[PDB]
Amino acid sequence: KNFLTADWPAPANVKTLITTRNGGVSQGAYQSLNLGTHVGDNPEAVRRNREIVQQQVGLPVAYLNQIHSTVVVNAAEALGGTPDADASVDDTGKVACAVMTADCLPVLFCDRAGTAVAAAHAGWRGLAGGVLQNTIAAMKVPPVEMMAYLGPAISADAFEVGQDVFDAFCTPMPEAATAFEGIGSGKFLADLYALARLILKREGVGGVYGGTHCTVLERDTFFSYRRDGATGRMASLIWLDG
Repeated sequence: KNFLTADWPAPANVKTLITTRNGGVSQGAYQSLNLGTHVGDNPEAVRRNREIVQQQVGLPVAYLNQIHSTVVVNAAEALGGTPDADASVDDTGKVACAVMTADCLPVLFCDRAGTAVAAAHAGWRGLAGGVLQNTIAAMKVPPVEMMAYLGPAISADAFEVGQDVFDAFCTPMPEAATAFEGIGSGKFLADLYALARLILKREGVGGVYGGTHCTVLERDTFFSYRRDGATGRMASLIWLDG
């Protein structure tokens, strides 16, 4: 199957779709299911790939013009004009929340009772900036009743960063140092999953799931900027169906 779903104890009316690079019509560096319109792919091809995804979802998808911000919008309001935002929330079941990535961390949210969902784009900038905290707040449900899913991202082994990224997290949040491993010359291996778990736990989120893939290592499944540069974007979607 070209489509995956989140492995978490989410209620039956909370649906997810974790797309892979397969099942689309794009070619070359964008091979196949590229959902991003900002990466240099053929516009018509991207439109077709998004159609393929919509067919799977059965609802309009709130694609955002992601700018690595910490801005959260209501997915239901993001359809009549692409907003500059990096996360969306919904409690209507009339639209699917979605974030596009190719290494950056996608985080999906829902509550145990299935009354609200959300998707957040957590690159290192948005993650260190508080995009997850803002998303949690926008959902208006008790954090303890929330569960988060860590989608496919670049793993620690492949995510090498500098002191600036390190400080962005560890200066204001010292415990975050546990998610960085020094490899010499002022370079570190950053663990986005671990950083997200720390942030989510500190915020009060009841449970965190996922975080088992590496977009760089799994080349036959995911797009990766670190691995290929100009390439496609897969997406992590979530919606209420019930």
